[PDB]
Amino acid sequence: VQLQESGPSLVKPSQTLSLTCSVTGDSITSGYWNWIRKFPGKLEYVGYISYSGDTYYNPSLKSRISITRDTSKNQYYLQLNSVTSEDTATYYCARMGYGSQPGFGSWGQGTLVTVSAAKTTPPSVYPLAPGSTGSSVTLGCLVKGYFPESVTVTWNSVHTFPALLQSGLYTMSSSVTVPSSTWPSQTVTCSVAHPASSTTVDKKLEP
Amino acid sequence: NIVLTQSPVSLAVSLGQRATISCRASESVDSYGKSFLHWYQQKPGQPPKLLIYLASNLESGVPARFSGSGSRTDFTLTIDPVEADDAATYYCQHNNEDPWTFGGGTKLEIKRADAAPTVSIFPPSSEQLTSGGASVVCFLNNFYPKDINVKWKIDGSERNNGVLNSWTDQDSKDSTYSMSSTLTLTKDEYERHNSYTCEATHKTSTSPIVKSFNRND
Amino acid sequence: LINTNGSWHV
Repeated sequence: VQLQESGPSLVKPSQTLSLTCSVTGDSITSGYWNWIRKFPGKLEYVGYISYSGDTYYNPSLKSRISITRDTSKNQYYLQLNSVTSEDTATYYCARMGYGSQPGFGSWGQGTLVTVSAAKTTPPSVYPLAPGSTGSSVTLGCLVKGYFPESVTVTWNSVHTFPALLQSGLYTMSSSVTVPSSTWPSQTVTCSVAHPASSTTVDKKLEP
Repeated sequence: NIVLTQSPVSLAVSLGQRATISCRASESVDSYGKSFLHWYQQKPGQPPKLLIYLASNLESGVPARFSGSGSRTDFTLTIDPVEADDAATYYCQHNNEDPWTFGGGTKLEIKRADAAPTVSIFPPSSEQLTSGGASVVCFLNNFYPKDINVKWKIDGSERNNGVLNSWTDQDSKDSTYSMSSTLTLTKDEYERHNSYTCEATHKTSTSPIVKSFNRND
Repeated sequence: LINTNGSWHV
């Protein structure tokens, strides 16, 4: 079985958050189909829809949530009304078995939803090349001024530095170390994807 | 309410040793002769992974370096032998009755040999300078232990304002850490000084590791 | 066992 979440990256306060889980390799007419979320800091159970369409919700969310399904599409859905900054989290879908396999055995990769009135801003990507040579060379990219999270940096010996928020915008960075015999003689590029702005910046490192 | 209290908050263990983590429930999580208490591993950027279910059953596809015990209110997860790939947060969770809840997590650190950072300094890019800004960056890569402090000096004078420091999670292969330090200035401030230095204080040296450059030199 | 309303039963 494989699960995959989809939905928006950014939702405004007071609006309804709507997420979809697309299940492949197994039917949702068996098992329990769950939603779980992880806050920026904590994991919280959200609820399920069963093999027969019955639901179970976290009691602190029961007045704002709805879990529904479409067995013909093998999809199930989460609706969370009247969202606030407290609903910013990574949302996961997960399968549970019955009494003999009651753990969350299969999970989707998760999707980060930010609740904010701020606008989506794509990143500026700056190359990090040594100033005016050993057996190895470390290069990097500085990814600044974007909102909301997340970005993925691909090179094409890597370190991904987690983003930090300052004055409403995120900054992150990434480093790569390669043999000095492969750069600058061959191309080294950092590809920075920002799904929330549908933008990718592919920056070539120049000496 | 059923509250799952894990212990310890964090722990550091050597490769090959037996590590044990506890989960204490405020009320019993048993029913029908079963303990509806399960354990997960979670790494950054990944969903949790089920290790153990029903307190003591190994999840299919997980290597048998994980085991669990306990019943009613007291449970233990054992990792044995500890491997470098075990650097992660471990959670217990129950589903015995409403409300289903998770523990708060235990962070597992892998002990390894002390290692000084590899330090690299980078001047602002021509692209950023064209926009009126100037960020100077220092990478401190592949060091251990995690405790390291970076100090920026502009013309030999310490600068605290405009600095952002970010650490990686522990490396799953070599058990080191890395961190990035960015000093952000205006292009006008940057062009009023010549010497830019990042100094790294760590237990691996009595004196800090210093990397520097001189603007337009 | 099956789950209903968060609890397991036969």
